[PDB]
Amino acid sequence: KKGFGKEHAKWNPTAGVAFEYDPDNALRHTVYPKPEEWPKSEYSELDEDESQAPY
Amino acid sequence: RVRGNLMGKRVDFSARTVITPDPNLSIDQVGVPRSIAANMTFAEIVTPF
Amino acid sequence: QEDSVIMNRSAVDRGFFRSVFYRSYKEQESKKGFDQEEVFEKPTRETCQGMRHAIYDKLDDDGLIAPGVRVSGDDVIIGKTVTLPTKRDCSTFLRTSETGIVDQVMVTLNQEGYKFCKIRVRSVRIPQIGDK
Amino acid sequence: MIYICGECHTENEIKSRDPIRCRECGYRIMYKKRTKRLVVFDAR
Amino acid sequence: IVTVLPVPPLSVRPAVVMQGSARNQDDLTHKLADIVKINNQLRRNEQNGA
Amino acid sequence: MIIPVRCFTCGKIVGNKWEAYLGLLQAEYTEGDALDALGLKRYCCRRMLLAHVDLIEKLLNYAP
Amino acid sequence: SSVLHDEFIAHRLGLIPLTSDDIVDKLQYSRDCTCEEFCPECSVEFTLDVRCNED
Amino acid sequence: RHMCDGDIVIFNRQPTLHKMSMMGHRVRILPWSTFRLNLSVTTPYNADFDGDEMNLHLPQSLETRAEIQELAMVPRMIVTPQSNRPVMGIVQDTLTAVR
Amino acid sequence: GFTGRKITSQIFIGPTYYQRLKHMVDDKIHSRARGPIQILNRQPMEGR
Amino acid sequence: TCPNHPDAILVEDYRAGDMICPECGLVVGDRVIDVGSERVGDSQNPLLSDGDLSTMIGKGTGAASFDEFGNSKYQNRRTMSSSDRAMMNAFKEITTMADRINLPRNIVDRTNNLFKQVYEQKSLKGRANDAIASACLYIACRQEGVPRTFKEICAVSRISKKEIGRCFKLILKALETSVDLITTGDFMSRFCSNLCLPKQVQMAATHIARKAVELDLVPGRSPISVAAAAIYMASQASAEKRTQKEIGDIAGVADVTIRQSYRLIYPRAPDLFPTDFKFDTPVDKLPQL
RNA sequence: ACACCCAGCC
Ligand SMILES: [Zn+2]
Ligand SMILES: [Zn+2]
Ligand SMILES: [Zn+2]
Ligand SMILES: [Zn+2]
Repeated sequence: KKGFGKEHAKWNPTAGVAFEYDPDNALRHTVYPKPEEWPKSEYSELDEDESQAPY
Repeated sequence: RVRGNLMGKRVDFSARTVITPDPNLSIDQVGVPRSIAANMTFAEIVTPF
Repeated sequence: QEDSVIMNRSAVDRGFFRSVFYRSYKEQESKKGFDQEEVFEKPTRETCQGMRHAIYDKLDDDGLIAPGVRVSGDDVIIGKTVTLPTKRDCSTFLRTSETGIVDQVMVTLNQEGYKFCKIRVRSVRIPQIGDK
Repeated sequence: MIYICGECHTENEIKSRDPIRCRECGYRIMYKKRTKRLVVFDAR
Repeated sequence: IVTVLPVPPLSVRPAVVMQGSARNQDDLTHKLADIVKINNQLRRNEQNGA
Repeated sequence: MIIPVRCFTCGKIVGNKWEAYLGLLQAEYTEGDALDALGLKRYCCRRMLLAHVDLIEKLLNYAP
Repeated sequence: SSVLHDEFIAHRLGLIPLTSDDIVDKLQYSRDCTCEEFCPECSVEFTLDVRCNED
Repeated sequence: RHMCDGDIVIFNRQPTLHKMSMMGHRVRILPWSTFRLNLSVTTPYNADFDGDEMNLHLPQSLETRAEIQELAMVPRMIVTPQSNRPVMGIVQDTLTAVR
Repeated sequence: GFTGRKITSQIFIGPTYYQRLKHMVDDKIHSRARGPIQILNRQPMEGR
Repeated sequence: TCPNHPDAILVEDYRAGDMICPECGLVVGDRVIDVGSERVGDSQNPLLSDGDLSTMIGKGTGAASFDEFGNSKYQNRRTMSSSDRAMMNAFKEITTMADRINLPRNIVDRTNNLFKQVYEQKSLKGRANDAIASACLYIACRQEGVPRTFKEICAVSRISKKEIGRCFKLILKALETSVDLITTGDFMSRFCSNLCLPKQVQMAATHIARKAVELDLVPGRSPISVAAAAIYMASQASAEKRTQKEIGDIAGVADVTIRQSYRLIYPRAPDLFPTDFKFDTPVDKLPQL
């Protein structure tokens, strides 16, 4: 038949939708207790010294 | 007989099943499955209104 | 909250923790009585006496349901009748609220040499709200 | 009524009076043949 | 002093019905059977002077 | 009993990768490199194909 | 006659992705189609027929 | 009639230790095959969701329904007389998140 | 998932071996309204 | 018994526990009283003639149970009839007899049925109950299509072939029934298996005995003797060999019986074997006694 | 029936 993923996962066409926004916490939507410990996102725009963008 | 079938006895209109959380209900509400509701009955007296 | 799990419905749809449940119903023909005789046969309302609301139609000519037939609550899978000293029905019944499909039906001779029948009903259990 | 012997997969046409036995070999276990009725599965 | 023994009705000592033809009796029915047997035995022994 | 057709988590197809994975392992590849060569990057698919037991092979030993 | 019961085979068949590049737009949902059960305008027919007789 | 939304039901867990372990609830019909509870009422019932099962008694006549409504519904049993304190309260995720 | 906003607290997530137990709800749900009654007491039967 | 439909049978809604008229749906009667199981005596043996409603007295537990000198003041004074005790003795002896030759329980049940029928019909009061039991076992074995030779039932009984045969004849007369005639076929699976012979020899012996009986080669010979001769002269045709002593002692036949059955069956040797059988030994190499 | 196990939740 024809169907979409709301009915069953068999009709899911994707194999993992990787969605990201604000790779550096300029918005501080997530608060790192220890920012130095976290790996940089592949879309990050910071040098090694910096851990996250200024608020 | 006394303790087993007089002071406490099996009753009709009773259901049993597992409980699961639901924070979207009020404290005075209980979620009930469709089958349990469709099985047991409540007798309403017919009136003109 | 309070020892409960949120499960990924898509994972369940993809086979996550989905299982089967095989239940076997056994029945035994008997001739121990001097006159009353059990027999595996399809019972009929015109002949037998003690039937119920369930439907005696999925059975075969030998009184045993065939494999691959869906069954539901209050379905008959073994047509066994005792000869009344005309006859009375004592037939195996599916347990309340248990669907499934008959997987295998084996007929043989048991230790006593009587005719012995075992039906394996298979029911697929997908995880639901409330499964531990 | 078609039965299948457990030992040798041979079809047996057995009426509901003959004691259970396989004509070819003699094994005492039979399995009912899958019904010709069409059962639908939904692949969900 | 029990001089006449009350016999319970069938409701107190019902006879269950099993698979097939069965007449399985309650324990009280068996006890009544023993009571009646021994009572008859004693009555006959007293009658014929044992 | 058999390799799942799809990864439970994301839905990537991994039912076609079990035989290739076994062949790679027979080619003296370590498990990590074998998984990498098959394109399984997310650790969910790596879980799916690394932790699977091929029980159907043993089920096929019995006569039908 | 496989070692896997019928529902298992059906489940693994349902999860097989099928090419749906351009025909998915021209194919109507089975619920909205006027046919009785299924028809070429709202479904695609598949047939599997395998028998193992080699060692 | 089949019981529908708003029907009063006594809802019980065993062991029935104290008075608040049989309180009245309003039925709401929901899809799957489990009874559902607000998280606040888990404390008086001494119930968790690790497989606990609970009994549901449906009063039959209007008099019994009326008294269950007017004597033993959950809102009327917030404060126990055992120790003059609220038997129910905020718990678990809600309490951590309101802190 | 609902809004797409980053969750403020970072979540501890990873593979863990879970196992499903035989205590499934469909083998436990039970109800009655004037069913069969036993012999001696004329009361409801015992058991689902 | 619906007042509106007095001719329509009532359906039993066990889930709802009601007697329902299927025409108008009117629930006639009262709540169903489900006879069954939710205190109850032993299942009474249906073969017993009487009710046998009685109970035992257990072992003593304290001083009050005992008497002045080392004995209990209450004892197991059973109230069984002579008849019930004599027929229970007979059922117990039948079971012991049947387990000696590994008969299945269904044959034991059939034997109990026949014994009860004979013992109620009351025409053989003069014959030992053990002889009636043996004859009943023979009849039950013969009725199930798995007959045992008279000498086989004799071997597991204190009762002779003379006495069991007479009681068999008299039981058949009393019950006014009949039994199928034994064919040299039924006595084959056992007489062979016990002698340890292959399955191709099973088929060879069965076919050859059936063919020999069919074309009336052997006049009036007992089926046991023909069967044994078939086993003898099909055994030498295969690698596995069996001498006279083994077959005679396992089938009950004497050496002179098997020898003259062999000399009668020998001349039609090649035409009597099955076509598709491995001649491990040539047909002309069979030794003539 | 009855009996005996096992098991679930406190
Ligand atoms: Zn066979
Ligand atoms: Zn994945
Ligand atoms: Zn269509
Ligand atoms: Zn009517």
